[PDB]
Amino acid sequence: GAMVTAKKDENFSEWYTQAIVRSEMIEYYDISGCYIMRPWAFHIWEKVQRFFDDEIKKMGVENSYFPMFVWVTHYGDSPLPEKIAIRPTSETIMYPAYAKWIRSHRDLPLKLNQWCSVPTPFLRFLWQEGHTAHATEEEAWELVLDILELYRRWYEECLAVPVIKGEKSEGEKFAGGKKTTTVEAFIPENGRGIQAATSHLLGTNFAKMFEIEFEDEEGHKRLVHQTSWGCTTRSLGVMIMTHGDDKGLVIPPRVASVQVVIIPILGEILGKCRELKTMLEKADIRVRIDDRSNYTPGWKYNHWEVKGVPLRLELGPKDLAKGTARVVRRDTGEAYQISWADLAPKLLELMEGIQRSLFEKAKARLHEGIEKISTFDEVMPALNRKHLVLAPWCEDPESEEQIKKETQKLSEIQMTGAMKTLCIPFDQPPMPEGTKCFYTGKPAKRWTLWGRSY
Amino acid sequence: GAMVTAKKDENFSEWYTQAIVRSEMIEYYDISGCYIMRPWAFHIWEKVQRFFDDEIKKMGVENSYFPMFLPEKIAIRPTSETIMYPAYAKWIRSHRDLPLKLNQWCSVVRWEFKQPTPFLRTREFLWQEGHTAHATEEEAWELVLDILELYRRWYEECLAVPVIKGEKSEGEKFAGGKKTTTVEAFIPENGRGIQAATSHLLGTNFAKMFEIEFEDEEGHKRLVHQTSWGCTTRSLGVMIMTHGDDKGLVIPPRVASVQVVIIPILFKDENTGEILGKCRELKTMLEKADIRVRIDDRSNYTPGWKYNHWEVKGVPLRLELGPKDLAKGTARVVRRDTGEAYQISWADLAPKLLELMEGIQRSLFEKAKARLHEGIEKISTFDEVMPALNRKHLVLAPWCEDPESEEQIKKETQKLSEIQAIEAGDSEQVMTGAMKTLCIPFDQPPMPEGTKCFYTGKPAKRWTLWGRSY
Repeated sequence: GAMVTAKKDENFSEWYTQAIVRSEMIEYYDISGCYIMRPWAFHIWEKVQRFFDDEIKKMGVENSYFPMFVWVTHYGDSPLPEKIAIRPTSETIMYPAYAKWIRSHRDLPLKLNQWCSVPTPFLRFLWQEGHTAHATEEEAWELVLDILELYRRWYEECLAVPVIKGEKSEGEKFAGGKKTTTVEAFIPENGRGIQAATSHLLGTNFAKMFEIEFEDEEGHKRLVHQTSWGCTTRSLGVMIMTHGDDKGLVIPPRVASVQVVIIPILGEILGKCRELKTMLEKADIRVRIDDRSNYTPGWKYNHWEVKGVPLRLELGPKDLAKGTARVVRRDTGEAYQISWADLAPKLLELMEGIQRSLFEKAKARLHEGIEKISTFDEVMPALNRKHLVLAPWCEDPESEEQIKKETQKLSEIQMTGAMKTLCIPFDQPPMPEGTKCFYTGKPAKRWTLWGRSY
Repeated sequence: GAMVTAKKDENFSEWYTQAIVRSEMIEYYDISGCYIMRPWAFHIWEKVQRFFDDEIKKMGVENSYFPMFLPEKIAIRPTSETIMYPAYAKWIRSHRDLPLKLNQWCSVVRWEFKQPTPFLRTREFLWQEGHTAHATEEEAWELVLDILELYRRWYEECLAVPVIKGEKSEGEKFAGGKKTTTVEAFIPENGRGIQAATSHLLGTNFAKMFEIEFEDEEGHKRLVHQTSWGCTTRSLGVMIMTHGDDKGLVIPPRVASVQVVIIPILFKDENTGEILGKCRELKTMLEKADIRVRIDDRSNYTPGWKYNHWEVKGVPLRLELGPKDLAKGTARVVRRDTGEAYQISWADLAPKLLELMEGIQRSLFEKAKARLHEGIEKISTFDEVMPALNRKHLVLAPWCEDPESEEQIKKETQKLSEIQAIEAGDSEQVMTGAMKTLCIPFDQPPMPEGTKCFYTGKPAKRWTLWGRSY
C-alpha cells in the first residue's frame, strides 16, 4: 500500500523522501546518509550514462581508470608527494600522467573520461568526469561548449528538465580555471536554483603547475590548454522534483525502467496480455505485466502510479469483448480506448507526447519562476515569491559577497536564505546604454541570473 | 622505440611487465604498485562488459549499486553479503517477489600486494558481481550454469581464451555456499592453473543466516535458494598471457581498440599528399564496414618504428601503402599473430580484412586450445605427479574426493617440490610449489569400473584436474 501522503507544495522534503522510498528507488539502512540504488533509479542512470557515453565516444573521448581519492607558486614547483598532500584532488592524480604522456603536438588532443562511484539522496554517489588537453585555446573552448550542449541534451532531451546555459561568476567558477560554463535548473516548490552540470575551461593554469608542455610544428615548446567537466547523479534528483506530483513519481518515458504496465482484470485474458506484451516489446517498448494474485486492481494502480510509469494498460472482459484496451497516462489523467492493432504506434506517439508535455510544462514553470528586475528593492519580494531574479550586474566580485551577506541579513521574516549568482546566461537580453548595476550603481555589464540555491 | 626485450618463455614476469607497460595499456603511478588503466585496456574491458551486460539483461538481471561501509580476488573490502542480504531479507516477502536477480559493475583500488601483478594478483581491479534468490534450488542451479556459460563465452568468444568448466573441491569452494562452479585457465609459460571466473550455488545457508524467507502459494514460510557470481579484470591479464609472444601483445580482433592500423610509407617530399589522402579515404571506406581504423601519419618515426610500436600494442592487422602500392591499386596487409603478409586490392579491402580478422580470432583460439590440451596429462598413480609438475603441466587424475587427502597432497607436493635454493642470473617471481585441485571438470572423461584413487587407493569417484595454481 505504498501511497504518498505528504503534499508536494506543502511538505516538500517529506514528499521527496516518500517518493524516492515508496517507489522502490532507494533503500536506507541505520548508518547516516548511506543508501542503496535499486534498479528503478539505476535504470535511469544507465540510460543517461549510455547517452552521454556514446555522445562522447563520437567526440573521440576514451574511457579509463585512474586511482582517485575518497595555491599558485608552492603547489607547482614542489614534488608530487607534496602536491598530493596539498591538493588531494583528481587533477593532482591525473595531470602528472598527462605531463608524462604529452610530448609532441601529435599527442594532442588528449581526451579522457571516467565514470566513478564512492544528507538527502541524489542531492548530496555515482558521477562522471572528463579531462582534455589541446594545442590551442579555441579547440578547448569548442570542446567545452560541445560538452555543455551534451549536458543540455542530457537534461532536456532525456530527463525533460529545461536548463539554462550560462557562465559562472568569478566567485562561483572553478578555483584554478580561467572560465566555467554551467547549466542551471529551477525548483519552484522552494524557489531555488540548482547546478545541473558544469564544464570548465582550465586553459594553461594547470599546465603551468605540472609542466604539461608540447612541441608544436615549428618546434616551439608551448603549454597545453586543458578543460574539465563532470556530471553527477543529481540529474536524477532534479528529474524527480520537476515532474512528480501528489500521487508520487512521474518518470519521462525516455528513461523509464518499464514504460507501460499491463494490468489484468479478474482465463484467456492472461494469454492475450502476454501476446500484447510480446507485440509491444518488439517496438522498443519496455513492458511489465503485473499479474499479482491477491492484489486488487486499484492497489496495482496506486503502486505503478507511485513508481511513476508513464502509461498503464487495462484489459478486462468488456475490453476483451469490444476489441479495445484502456490506456491511461501518468502526467495527466487522460484515458484512451484504443484498438489492439493500433496499439504500438499510437502508444509510442503518446510516449513522445508525454515527454514533450513534461518538458514544455517544466519550461513554462521555469519562465514563470524568473523576474526581470532593475533595482535592488525588488529582490526581497521576488525571493519571497519563490522566484529567481535576472538583473544587470557589473560583475564585481566584492558586490556578489555584499549581496549575499545582505540578503542573508534581510532574512528577518522567519538550509540557507541568501541569494547568490546562479549564472550569467549565454542568451543575453539587450542591454541599454546607460543601464546601471542593480546593487552598486556602477555601469552594468551583463544580465545575471541570481537566486537562492542548493 | 619501446621494444619488448625479454623472452616470454624465459623471463615471464619481466615479459608481462614490459608488455603491459610498453603497449600503453597501463601506467605505474608510485612505488607501491598503484597504476592507471589506460584506454588501450579499458576498451577491452568495455567490450567484455557490454557483452556480459547485454547478455544478463536478457536473463532478467537488473543493475544496481551497493556502497561499502571463494569470491576470487575479494579477500579484502567490507564484504558484499553483509550489506546486500539484509536488504534482500527486507525485500523478499512472498513467491511473487521471486526470482530476484541483481548485478553491479564496480571498481576498487586498495593497498597493493607484496610482489603484485596488475590485471592478475592485485588489490586494484574492476569487476562485476551478481546475486540471485529463487524459490527452488533447481532454478537457482540453472541460473548458476547459465552464468557459467556466459563466462565461457566471455573468455572464448570475446578473448579467445579456452577455459575448463568444473566444480571446486570441498576445500577449495566457497565455504558458505553449497557448491561452487568455476572456469579454469592454464598458463603454459609457468605451467599454472588460474581461476578465470566463478559462479556459486549458495543454497539456503545465507538464507538461514540473514533470515531471507518467503511465503509460498499455500502459506508456508520457506527459505530462498541464493546464487552469486563475479568476474574481474583478471580476464584481461589472462588474455595478455595467452596470446602474447616475444614481440609483445596480440589482442583478438573482437576486443581490439584498433583493428587495422594504416601506415603510409613516405620517403622524401614527393608524392606525399596523394598517399595521405588515399590512406584517409581507405580509412573512411573501412570504417563504413564497422572496422576500427587508425592512421599513423607521424613523420618523426620511420615505418619500422611504427611496425614495432603497433606490434607491441597488439594491433592484429597493419596496412602498408607505399607509392608502388598507390600505382598498383593494392595494399600490403600484415597480420600480427603469424606475420604472414597479403596483397589485397582496394575494392577487396573491407571483405578480405573482415575475413582475416575472423581467421586470426579463430586461430588465436585454436592454438591456445591446443596448448591447453598439451598441458594436461592424464595419470593413474601418484609417482606420475612430480614429473608432470616439473614439465610445467597440469594433471587429470581419478580421485575419491576425500577432503583430508587434498591437504595431504598439497603438503606432499610442497615437500617434493625441492630446488628451492638456486636462482641463477635471472630471478623471477617465486610462487608456492604445492599442487591443489583446480576443478572437477564437467566434461568428465569416462571412468572404467574399479578405478582406484591415484593417491589414497580408495575407489575413485571422478576425474579431477590438479596443478600448481595462482
